[PDB]
Amino acid sequence: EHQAIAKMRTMIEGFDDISHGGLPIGRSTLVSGTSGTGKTLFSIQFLYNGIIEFDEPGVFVTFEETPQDIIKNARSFGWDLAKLVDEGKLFILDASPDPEGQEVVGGFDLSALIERINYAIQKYRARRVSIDSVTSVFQQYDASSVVRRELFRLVARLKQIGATTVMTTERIEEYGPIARYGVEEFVSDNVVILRNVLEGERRRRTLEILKLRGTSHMKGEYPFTITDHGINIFPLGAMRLTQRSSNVRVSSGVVRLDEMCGGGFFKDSIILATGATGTGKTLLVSRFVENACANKERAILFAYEESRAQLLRNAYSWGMDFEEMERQNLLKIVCAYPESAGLEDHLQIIKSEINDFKPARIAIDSLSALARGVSNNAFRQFVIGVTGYAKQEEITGLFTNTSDQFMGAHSITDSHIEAITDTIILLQYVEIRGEMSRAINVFKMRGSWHDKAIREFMISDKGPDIKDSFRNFERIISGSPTRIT
Amino acid sequence: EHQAIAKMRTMIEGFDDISHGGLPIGRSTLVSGTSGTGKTLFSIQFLYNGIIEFDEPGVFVTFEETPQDIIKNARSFGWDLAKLVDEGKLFILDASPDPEGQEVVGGFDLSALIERINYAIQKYRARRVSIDSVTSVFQQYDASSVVRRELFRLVARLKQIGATTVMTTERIEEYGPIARYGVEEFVSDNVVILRNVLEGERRRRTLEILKLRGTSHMKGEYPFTITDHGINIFPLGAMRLTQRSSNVRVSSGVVRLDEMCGGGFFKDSIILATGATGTGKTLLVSRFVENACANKERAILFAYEESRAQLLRNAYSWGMDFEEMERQNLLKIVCAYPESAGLEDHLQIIKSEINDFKPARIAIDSLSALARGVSNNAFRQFVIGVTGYAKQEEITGLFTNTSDQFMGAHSITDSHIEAITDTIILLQYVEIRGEMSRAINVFKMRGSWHDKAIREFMISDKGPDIKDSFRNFERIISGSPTRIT
Amino acid sequence: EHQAIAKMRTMIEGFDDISHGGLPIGRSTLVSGTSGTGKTLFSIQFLYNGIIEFDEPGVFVTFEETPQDIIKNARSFGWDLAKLVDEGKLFILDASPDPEGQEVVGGFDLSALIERINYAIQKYRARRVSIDSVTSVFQQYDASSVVRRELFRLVARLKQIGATTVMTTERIEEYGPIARYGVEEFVSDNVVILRNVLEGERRRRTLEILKLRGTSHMKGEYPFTITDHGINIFPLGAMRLTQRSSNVRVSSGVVRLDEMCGGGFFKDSIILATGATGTGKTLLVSRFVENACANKERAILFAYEESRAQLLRNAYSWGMDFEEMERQNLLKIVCAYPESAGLEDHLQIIKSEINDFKPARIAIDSLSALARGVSNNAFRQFVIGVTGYAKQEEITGLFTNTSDQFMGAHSITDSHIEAITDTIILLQYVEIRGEMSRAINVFKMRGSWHDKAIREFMISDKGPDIKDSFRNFERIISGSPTRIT
Ligand SMILES: Nc1ncnc2c1ncn2[C@@H]1O[C@H](COP(=O)(O)OP(=O)(O)OP(=O)(O)O)[C@@H](O)[C@H]1O
Ligand SMILES: Nc1ncnc2c1ncn2[C@@H]1O[C@H](COP(=O)(O)OP(=O)(O)OP(=O)(O)O)[C@@H](O)[C@H]1O
Ligand SMILES: Nc1ncnc2c1ncn2[C@@H]1O[C@H](COP(=O)(O)OP(=O)(O)OP(=O)(O)O)[C@@H](O)[C@H]1O
Ligand SMILES: Nc1ncnc2c1ncn2[C@@H]1O[C@H](COP(=O)(O)OP(=O)(O)OP(=O)(O)O)[C@@H](O)[C@H]1O
Ligand SMILES: Nc1ncnc2c1ncn2[C@@H]1O[C@H](COP(=O)(O)OP(=O)(O)OP(=O)(O)O)[C@@H](O)[C@H]1O
Ligand SMILES: Nc1ncnc2c1ncn2[C@@H]1O[C@H](COP(=O)(O)OP(=O)(O)OP(=O)(O)O)[C@@H](O)[C@H]1O
Ligand SMILES: [Mg+2]
Ligand SMILES: [Mg+2]
Ligand SMILES: [Mg+2]
Ligand SMILES: [Mg+2]
Ligand SMILES: [Mg+2]
Ligand SMILES: [Mg+2]
Repeated sequence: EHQAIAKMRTMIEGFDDISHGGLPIGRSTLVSGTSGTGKTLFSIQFLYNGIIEFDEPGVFVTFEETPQDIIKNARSFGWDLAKLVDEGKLFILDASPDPEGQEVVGGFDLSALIERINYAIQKYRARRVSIDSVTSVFQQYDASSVVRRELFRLVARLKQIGATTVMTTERIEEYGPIARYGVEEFVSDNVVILRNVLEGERRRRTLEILKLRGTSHMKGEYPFTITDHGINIFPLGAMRLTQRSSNVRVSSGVVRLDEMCGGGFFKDSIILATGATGTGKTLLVSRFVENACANKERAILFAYEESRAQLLRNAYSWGMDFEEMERQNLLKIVCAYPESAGLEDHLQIIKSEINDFKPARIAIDSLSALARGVSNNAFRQFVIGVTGYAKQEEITGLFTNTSDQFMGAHSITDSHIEAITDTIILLQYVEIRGEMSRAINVFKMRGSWHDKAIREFMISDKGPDIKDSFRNFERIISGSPTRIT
Repeated sequence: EHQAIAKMRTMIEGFDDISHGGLPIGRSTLVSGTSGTGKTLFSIQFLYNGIIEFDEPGVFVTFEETPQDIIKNARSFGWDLAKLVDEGKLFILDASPDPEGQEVVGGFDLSALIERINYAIQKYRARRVSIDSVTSVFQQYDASSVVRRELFRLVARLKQIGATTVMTTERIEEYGPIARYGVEEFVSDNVVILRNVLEGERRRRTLEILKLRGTSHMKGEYPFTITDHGINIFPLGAMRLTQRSSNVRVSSGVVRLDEMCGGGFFKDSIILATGATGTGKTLLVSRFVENACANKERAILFAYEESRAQLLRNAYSWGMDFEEMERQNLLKIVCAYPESAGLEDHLQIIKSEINDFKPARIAIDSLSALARGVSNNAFRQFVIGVTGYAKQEEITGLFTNTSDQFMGAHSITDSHIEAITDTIILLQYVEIRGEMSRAINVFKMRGSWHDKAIREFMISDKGPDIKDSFRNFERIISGSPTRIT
Repeated sequence: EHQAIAKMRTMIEGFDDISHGGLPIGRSTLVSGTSGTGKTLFSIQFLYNGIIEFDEPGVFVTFEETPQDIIKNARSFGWDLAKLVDEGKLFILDASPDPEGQEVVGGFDLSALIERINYAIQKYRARRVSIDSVTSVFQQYDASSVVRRELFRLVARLKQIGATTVMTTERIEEYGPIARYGVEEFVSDNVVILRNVLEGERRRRTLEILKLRGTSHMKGEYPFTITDHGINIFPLGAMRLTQRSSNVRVSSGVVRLDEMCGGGFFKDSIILATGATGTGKTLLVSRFVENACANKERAILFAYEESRAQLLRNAYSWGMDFEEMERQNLLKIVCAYPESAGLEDHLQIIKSEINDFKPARIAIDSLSALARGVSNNAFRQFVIGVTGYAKQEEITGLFTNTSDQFMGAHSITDSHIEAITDTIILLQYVEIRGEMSRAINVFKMRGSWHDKAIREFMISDKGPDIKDSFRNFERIISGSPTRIT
């Protein structure tokens, strides 16, 4: 009846979603990767979480490191492994080579290693075991035939013991063999690969589960970051299209625009404002976050094109006061360049700021800034992540997207994200009698009636002023209309 | 007279179509692939199906696994191999190395292995044999010259016995050599390759038959998935252009549109609705599935851009009630992100939901959502698969495709799938006197008369309201017409 | 005086054209390729044809196969090698290793092999010899220096005997070395390579002659297929631009169109009908094949976009009766998806159906369907092949090509095949007073006067109805004209 294999949760954020419940119990898992991919962190975090979350003792077998550096490095992540050792929950088995040039055999006594591991497991009643570097042994006997045999023996004995084991191995190439010998991936039952791929001049960390014998999992690579709390994976494919909806309305900060939108924006919606540079997109954003503050709601403004000081100045020139909204702890401004962090990191930053500040609304100053140097697929996934999260958390979201052209536009955005957006506002230039006028239109609104008029508007020190449609002109959308009466 | 070689059906969905009847009888088949490609599953599923479908006993020769893990892993697929062993239909021959560092010869007694296999075959009257890993032997003698000889001996003896054998081997590279030594593909009579190709950040499983001596087969790769029921292959090239047709009509849910279509849509047809975001494509979809329910017919709505909760809200705003249609078990809504599954998996999901719910109609909320991150060829094949299936099963199908531009469109779709579609509905924006109006046109309808008018329409809380053509304007299709009277 | 070297015809369709008369007499030919490329079939088909066509006895030297499997596999192609052995015309020399682990020398007695071959040649008065796998010997002594020497000895002795020999060798990579050792291509006088290249997810079989010492040949790769009758090569470059012409006219099935074409279409011509989907291209095709049947001529309709059942329905809606035309054995309908076969196979299928049915006319339902997933060069070659063949066989050919856009077209086709077509018919949409009207124009006709008018036409249940030109409008070709009076 499709009986599942029982699994042990790793509690590594996002991992248990990818693996569909964690790692199979009583089996080994092989974690491979190039230097700097976070293999050691994965195997430490595995034992650490087991001990504190489930009260499951464990053993860390060390070959390259020493117990002192394992503990010292761990401290950077907020956890204390020395404490767990003193309490008899964590045990580190030191199998290092020692800083000596002496040798006796030239090989390695695998049998002795296994018996020492078995002893440690029984003594501490370990449920979880990690091995620092299996291949640190095989270097003394590097034929693929002997590697297969010796690895088989280690894996088989661990199964007999019953402890769940995470073995660490190593690779040279990001897209080369799973492990050095082309053997380990055929012997082990469960294979996980950590990568740190260099593309252009940036690095992207990704995790993949190649296989889990006897059980299902998500396939392909999923991005992750290493932060102060350890490994945090972001399996976008695990996000479901099950977000809630409502008929609750919120003001845009602009009264006439609220009328055009049929009584304000929906609270539970994504709003995209597009247009050429200088059309006033950031004016609507500033008024949006102000309205939240006016009603004593928290809001976060994520700035990418302008510094905080410049935002304050421009806001004052429009009759707004950002410093006052900050003093009341209603408005928070987060300024960074798109280039200061990876796209994966920007997503994490947005989520972290939301979790700490608990906003009713957020705004993204420029999606086109975030798209710089980003492929269409990578960018789109970011947008889906941010908008999906905002919907999930019931946060009203206003997003800005700059057009690459100011006349003759055939489209509203070139990012192809208008299928994600619920409400679209267009700001465009219109050339009337030798002058560069502006116009505003509500292009669509999924849950409501909206105005159809393309209305002229002006920007003053009181903010936007929306007037009448261009009734006596043709070809307004093109930006270069002709007068007919 | 072109005498065919008799074949043994594998009963692996789609495999017997690719192989033109299964595997040649009394011959070996070599199945190669990288770790995690499902080689073991293929060879187990082969023996399993033979035993339950044709009552043909078989032998599984094990080198890396143990009988206990073979059985335990198998259980995840719903079948019980332990039961078949107890009944004397399935036999597992344990040729594992044992978890010991001891050795006697350093090579392998192939003669002893063959005699043990022969014994098992005669004892259980086996017709089918599988070998877990032939190359687990060759590792002890890795010269290409000895591998060729020893493999030849194994294959030749199996032919003399008469049992049909599926041998498993291994590869390192997806597009490299068929097998490790560059030998096995020249010795074996029948060669099958399983791949798990990483492209971008996604994996695609494919199956290929490289050759079958003395018999024809389909060529190239064919996609497959591994599901709860084992391997399921989707050989699109095996689908025939032989679908039925009729003059039966069904209502669109919109009375005026039914008139434009000459008396409703054809039941046995594919309908494509295209247009820019905000033109009301999802309004027609909602009314389409409602009409089915109104007549007490089942329908499935496959949602990609909107969650269930949002669909319910938007439907209520248009005077519809989706929850009631669900309570009557007439309407089913399936919501998922395009990124949550592979394109191959989306096709399988659609087919599975149809098989379980038995709909009269289906609708695809957004083909352009499914096309995200998908090459033109991969996408087109998906569309052919879904539409071909819907025609085959006599299911009325409504598909939505968003335009990337809202003005100056030269085409109806950029996916080049309009040659598949039988009926095409276009929704466009028309700029009239400074406002963004909408228009609807039936572009084509293969089996019927249709209206030619491009008609203005409005969307209210009663749904679409289709009016008159723009008789006094020119250049309506461009979206920015000029008035002439 | 440019004395040629006498050649021996292989009678392998297309091969003797590429080789300019077959293989040089009294010399060896090396056939290399990867597993599954049809090397064995080539060498068997060579001996087989020699025996039945020229009554030339031959010897097949076997290393990997056994006589029983050679015969059994051969039967699938309709020929019986056992019969030829019994009659003393075909001899199979068994040089297999036997299914034994025993060895005496560890090398190979080449001298003994040669003497056995010589004996067989004299005994059966062989003129043709094939060798199953030369490299099955060299595996026991794999240095490039010994391979060169031993191969030289074999080739030199065969020349002294005088028999023409086709040797088989093997490769790992499709575009790598000609043979495993980088030797055989320098020793042998005549080198032929068989490939099975994987591009995207499809395989293409091609044949190339790398060199023939002392004689000319066609260069580069030429596509081939393996069918029930063995290897069939399609050397498009061997086709000559020497097709016949005449002033014979045939009706289009539409009376008014016949007038526009100056008295009907030329019998010996290629007619291309282009336009956007829904312009009635398939209406003209249906009437075209009907006219043939009306005059009691056979015609084949090759369908790619529509099933037979749908074609019948749509034809009935236009006042036609396809089933009746089938009963009289005048109309034949061949339905398949473009994806069901390779482009090379589609060409072969068209030729085979023509040879069996002996049509006066053929029609291709959609060239744009066949172009799916096909590069511009591969597609164009297909079109040249089909149209060249149709002209050669004096078959009137009507081809359909769908436009990717319906407004603002600058061109008639994007396939760049209008230079092949003799007569071009354009169907376009014209937007008149808010409606989507249609228009028909004869764009060109190489051998005749044709009308210049762009005429409005309607489609009813009586088929097309062609009226008057748009005399009072400008910019008709653009599809969005303006009225001037
Ligand atoms: N507190 C922290 N905050 C952010 N990043 C950190 C922190 N601590 C460590 N890192 C990063 O995480 C990475 C973890 O490296 P790790 O030791 O897991 O690599 P490894 O694969 O074990 O190395 P090797 O392959 O040489 O054994 C480090 O390269 C470091 O840059
Ligand atoms: N005090 C003011 N009075 C009148 N007009 C102003 C004032 N402040 C700004 N503007 C106008 O607003 C425009 C800038 O708009 P805003 O900064 O809101 O968005 P944007 O800069 O167009 O967006 P992007 O950052 O993509 O360019 C300027 O071109 C300027 O003419
Ligand atoms: N119940 C299930 N549902 C979905 N997927 C499954 C299920 N059970 C197994 N799988 C997947 O199918 C794959 C089958 O792997 P399999 O053991 O066939 O690989 P293999 O080629 O035999 O491995 P190796 O090359 O190491 O011998 C697994 O990697 C697993 O992810
Ligand atoms: N209750 C309503 N009254 C008036 N107009 C409405 C109402 N509900 C929705 N609309 C209009 O319908 C439009 C959305 O149409 P719909 O959601 O059916 O397809 P779509 O969203 O254009 O397709 P896509 O998802 O590709 O954008 C909105 O722009 C809005 O103006
Ligand atoms: N009756 C048939 N109809 C269609 N195709 C066939 C038929 N018989 C054989 N074939 C195909 O033709 C191919 C001929 O393979 P062939 O034995 O020539 O390969 P090979 O190069 O000799 O193999 P190897 O390199 O392993 O010696 C087969 O792979 C098979 O798929
Ligand atoms: N009985 C009929 N009465 C009136 N018009 C019809 C009838 N049958 C079909 N039509 C019209 O013919 C059009 C389809 O034309 P046809 O199928 O001949 O070529 P096509 O479908 O445009 O070519 P493609 O397959 O490339 O789209 C439809 O759009 C429809 O309006
Ligand atoms: Mg480490
Ligand atoms: Mg700005
Ligand atoms: Mg396996
Ligand atoms: Mg929609
Ligand atoms: Mg062969
Ligand atoms: Mg057609």
